[PDB]
Amino acid sequence: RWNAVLKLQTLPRDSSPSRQRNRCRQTGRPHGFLRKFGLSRIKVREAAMRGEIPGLKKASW
Amino acid sequence: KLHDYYKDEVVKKLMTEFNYNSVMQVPRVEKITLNMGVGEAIADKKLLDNAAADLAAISGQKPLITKARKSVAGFKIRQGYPIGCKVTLRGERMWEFFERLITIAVPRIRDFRGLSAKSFDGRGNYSMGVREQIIFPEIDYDKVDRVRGLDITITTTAKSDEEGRALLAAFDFPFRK
Amino acid sequence: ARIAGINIPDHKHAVIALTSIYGVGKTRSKAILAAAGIAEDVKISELSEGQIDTLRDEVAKFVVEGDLRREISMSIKRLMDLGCYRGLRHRRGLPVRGQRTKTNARTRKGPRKPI
Amino acid sequence: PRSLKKGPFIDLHLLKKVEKAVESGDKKPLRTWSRRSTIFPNMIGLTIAVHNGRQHVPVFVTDEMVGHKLGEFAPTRTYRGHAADKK
RNA sequence: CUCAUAAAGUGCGUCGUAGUCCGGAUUGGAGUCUGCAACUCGACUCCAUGAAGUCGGAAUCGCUAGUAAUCGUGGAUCAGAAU
Repeated sequence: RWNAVLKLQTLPRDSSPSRQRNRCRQTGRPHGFLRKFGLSRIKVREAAMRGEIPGLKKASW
Repeated sequence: KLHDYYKDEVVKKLMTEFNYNSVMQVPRVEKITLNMGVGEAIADKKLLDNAAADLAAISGQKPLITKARKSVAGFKIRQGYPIGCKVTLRGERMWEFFERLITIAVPRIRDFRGLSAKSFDGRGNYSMGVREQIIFPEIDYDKVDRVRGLDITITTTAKSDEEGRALLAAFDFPFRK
Repeated sequence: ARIAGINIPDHKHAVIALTSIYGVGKTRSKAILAAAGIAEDVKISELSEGQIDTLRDEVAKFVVEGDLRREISMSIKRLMDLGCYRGLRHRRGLPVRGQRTKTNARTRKGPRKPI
Repeated sequence: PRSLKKGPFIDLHLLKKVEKAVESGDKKPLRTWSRRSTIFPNMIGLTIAVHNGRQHVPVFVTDEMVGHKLGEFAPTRTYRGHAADKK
């Protein structure tokens, strides 16, 4: 929820600055993200196929 | 024994606090019909043997094999086929089989319930629902082949749902709500 | 021989002889025979009168027959009286569609059937 | 002509909390406004309240309910069913 | 380190056609999971049920020595449903 995404709040609660987690930027999924892009595993793929992600290419075999 | 008090003592009491009328009408004699479980279909030329052979142990005399009235109708029926087979009699007998039936052996089955659903609705003839395996004090525990399970009825001339069943729960239990 | 809800397991091994009861099966067969101490390779016609007795009392304590089926009916009636699609699914007498089914639908049903 | 392929629509809000209550079992009935979302596993056993436009109605999610939208179990209109309303 | 148990063989026992734990279909109940989902489309199996058969109408197909019939396993394609 817009409330759960409290990560956006620079100043954390009673917890130390370590409280700040991550949260995806496109979908906002805290589950599996990718620091480098800051996007979730389900967004990095959709963004990859579209080609909106520069330098990124689908590995072949 | 415990059966005479129900026609002189526990009959006026159940007609004073919630009735206000005369003495009769509530509840007599008259024979009580005891039907048998449909023997047709189950098997072929047999069962009739083991029949009347077990229905003559709990009571006296032997059932009679009577046919219907020779009059073909809109159904598969021939002329001269033993069907029904019913025999009911009394005089003073139908009074004890209301004692050794609902006192001992019960509760003493194996998985008896206790709560019964509203049998009848706007009549007098109640209902029942017993399984195939029963344990009675007047039956051998090991020598009877093919367990039999016959229902139990009771004819009454009531006029309302209430005012009745108050006499049934006067000796025949259990019966929770 | 007689055991629970009228069962006639004749000419069979003490094992499956019980695997014919809507209540007990294979697993219950080996356990019941091991608890009562009975050979699983003996026919029902070779079983003593004392072995069957100890087999009826132990198997007696179980859930089977009508009393169980009624519980199933009630379980299908409870969700049927409510506004659950599953309950209406059991009936299937409800509209399978998108037009109405109550009336004007003989083009798919055909001649009016008896109620 | 339904369609979901691999892109189900689960309002990011009613999906983040439903997962938060998964920390240790489930949580008491919740309330959501967007019924456009679709029911899924994580929401099994929980009691989500959909907004019919006036109030929130408790909808006990079930495995058999998975796949359908919350709005499908939240009737908009209200028909008294003018009758003995039996069954 | 794991997928792996190779299946069969080898040794032993059961059985010889009685719907008998032989044969396992079908069906009821419970239940895990891959998957954002599996009512229609799943795999598997706990629990119970447990039929058709004792080599099956008119016709028709593959095969000749480690071959036929039969059983199990791996891989290519592939995020993922490969009888």
